[PDB]
Amino acid sequence: RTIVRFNRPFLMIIVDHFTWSIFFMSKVTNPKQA
Amino acid sequence: VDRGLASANVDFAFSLYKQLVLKAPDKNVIFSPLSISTALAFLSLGAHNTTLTEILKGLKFNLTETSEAEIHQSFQHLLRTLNQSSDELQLSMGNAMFVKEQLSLLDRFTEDAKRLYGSEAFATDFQDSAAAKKLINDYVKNGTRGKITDLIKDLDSQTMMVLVNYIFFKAKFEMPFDPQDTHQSRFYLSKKKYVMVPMMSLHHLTIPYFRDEELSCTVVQLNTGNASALFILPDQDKMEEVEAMLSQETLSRFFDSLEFREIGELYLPKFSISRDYNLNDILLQLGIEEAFTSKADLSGITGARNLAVSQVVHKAVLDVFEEGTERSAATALEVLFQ
Ligand SMILES: [Cl-]
Repeated sequence: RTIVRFNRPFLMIIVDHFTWSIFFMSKVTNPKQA
Repeated sequence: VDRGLASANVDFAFSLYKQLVLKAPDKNVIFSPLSISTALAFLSLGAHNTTLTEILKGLKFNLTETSEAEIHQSFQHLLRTLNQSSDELQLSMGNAMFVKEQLSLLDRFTEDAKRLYGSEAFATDFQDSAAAKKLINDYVKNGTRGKITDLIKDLDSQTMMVLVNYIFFKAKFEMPFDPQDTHQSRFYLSKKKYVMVPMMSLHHLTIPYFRDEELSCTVVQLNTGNASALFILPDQDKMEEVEAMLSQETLSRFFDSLEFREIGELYLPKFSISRDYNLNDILLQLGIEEAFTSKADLSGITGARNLAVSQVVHKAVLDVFEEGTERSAATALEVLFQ
């Protein structure tokens, strides 16, 4: 019954479990862009 | 030590993120906080006095909670964990120094650089600028398996050293999308501005999930690893509001509130984005300033205060497709004579 639709700006974050080092982070405002 | 490193790590990453956004608030952002901090921590092996303390404080470390040796040991351990191969992931991370051939380096520095950061020293003729750029760009291209190609665009012929980090992270989805179910669909840049993008889709999947009503956003995980991807989906025109709440407190609340949940349908675009940056303005704003001036003290590199930072550049690429994701980044710290 639940829908998750990534049709609008969203973030992604890659976090190390032990150190909380952020390996990568992204904001997608336009997937057809820069 | 660990909770002290974690607080520094998140604070540095989100501080950097907001500065990148501030320069162009509607642009895509892709970067690697670890690639940048690793290059600066590597540099700090050769720094002293105010130059050293500014670097370490700019990375948000507190030198009474975590000692220098404890910081470098954390980088060393992490670097080792980011070189892994399995049927679900390929991870690589490397560091190098490209050094003017005749330039004398202290044995302590080259010993520390290899042991703690895995870095070799490559004799380089920077006066042949085109050849030196190719040498460095090929090293990054090799390490990122073709994904980061032109990290160095311009390079001063009087360069003395370039410190380089790259990171490569390819991960298969535990539940892959079927390309037969990818269809063109709207992506709303805003409530009234939208384009068509290829939209992948999956039905009836059980994933970690948290609906955050107070922040008007949904958080999920796709993918079992030691560093799984968190996806944060603000409601329409709530991205600015979500960004304003990013913090260690908010991130741990997200992770603590995730629960497995049956999702009827999941839609995720198929796309690639890339960004490149010059980080001088941002690093000066974080307080790393003496390293850029003639007061720089990098005498732990050579035995003399004869080097200063000139340019810091960063490039990163994100690819999302039916089978999984690919992420790559690189950082170069360029150093002139003084
Ligand atoms: Cl990311």
